[PDB]
Amino acid sequence: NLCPFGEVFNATRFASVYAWNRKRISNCVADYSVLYNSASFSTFKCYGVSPTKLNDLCFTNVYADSFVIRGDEVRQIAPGQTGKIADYNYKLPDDFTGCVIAWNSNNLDSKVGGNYNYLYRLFRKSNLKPFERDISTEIYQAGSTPCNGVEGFNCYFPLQSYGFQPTNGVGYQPYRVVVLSFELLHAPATVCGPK
Amino acid sequence: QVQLVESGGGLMQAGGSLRLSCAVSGRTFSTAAMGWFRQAPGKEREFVAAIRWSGGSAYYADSVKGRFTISRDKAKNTVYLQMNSLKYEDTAVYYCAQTHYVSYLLSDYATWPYDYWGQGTQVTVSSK
Ligand SMILES: *[C@@H]1O[C@H](CO)[C@@H](O)[C@H](O)[C@H]1NC(C)=O
Repeated sequence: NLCPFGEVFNATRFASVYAWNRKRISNCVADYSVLYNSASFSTFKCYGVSPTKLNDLCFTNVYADSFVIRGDEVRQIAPGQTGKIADYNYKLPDDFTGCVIAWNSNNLDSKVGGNYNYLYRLFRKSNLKPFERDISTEIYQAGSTPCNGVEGFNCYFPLQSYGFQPTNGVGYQPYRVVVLSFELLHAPATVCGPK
Repeated sequence: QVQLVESGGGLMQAGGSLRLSCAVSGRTFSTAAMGWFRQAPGKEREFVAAIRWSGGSAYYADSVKGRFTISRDKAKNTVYLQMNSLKYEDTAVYYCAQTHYVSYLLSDYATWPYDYWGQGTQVTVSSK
């Protein structure tokens, strides 16, 4: 009854950040030590919780949000951040309690000639609310005239490919991100630490 | 990878209309845009029209704007080039191309080097 963290962290395919993936964890023992003892991660930040105290806590659900962004944007996956990722793609609440985990995925997500399969939302009329997920492809009005769903001058498609090439500087290299959220509702607490 | 197979070419009299097809198979979920290009004997390959897979907005070269129409059937993974008001200057081999590259800017699909290419279909426009 081990929690299937392997399915999240070792997934072959990861989501585009605009269309970020959420995995619900339930009905399992969570060995958090496999994550925090690991040398596979370069970012491992926990807000208002320490992965060492999770080992003797029980939750109703744990959520693992995952996507790819470029290296320079990993700082945006934090409470109170602004920028295209925090504003238009994936937003943490100001009072976030959870962990942000990232690692360089240049060996998997970059290719000679460029991998263009990972997308982000470049334009939006307003900022996302925390944990909001926008997969809409409405033509974005950038000018003073309405688009009526037709692309043209000042009337843009809202998504854009990242360009990951293995020779990119680390700031433009792909990073895989996992965000862990811990939930305790009015239900039996089915996700427990080994104690 | 995707495979592009074009059909519908042939001989037509000037003033007529013909529809070319390009069927896409393989990794069809990756499709961002489709483009049509043409190459006349002794001339360089020329962009004709592009269509974004999501939403269906179209971009045309000046030489076909108002005459040709590009459309796509997502369910059938097929793009169409409706060639109306055919002229002698339209005689060429027509090639369809696919890319998974998403640009915010539709006009970039006129100059983007695409990922996969069809085999080409001959269109010949007869006199008068
Ligand atoms: C992912 O697989 C590797 C085996 O190479 C292992 O080190 C790691 O513990 C796995 N991750 C998780 C969270 O199970």
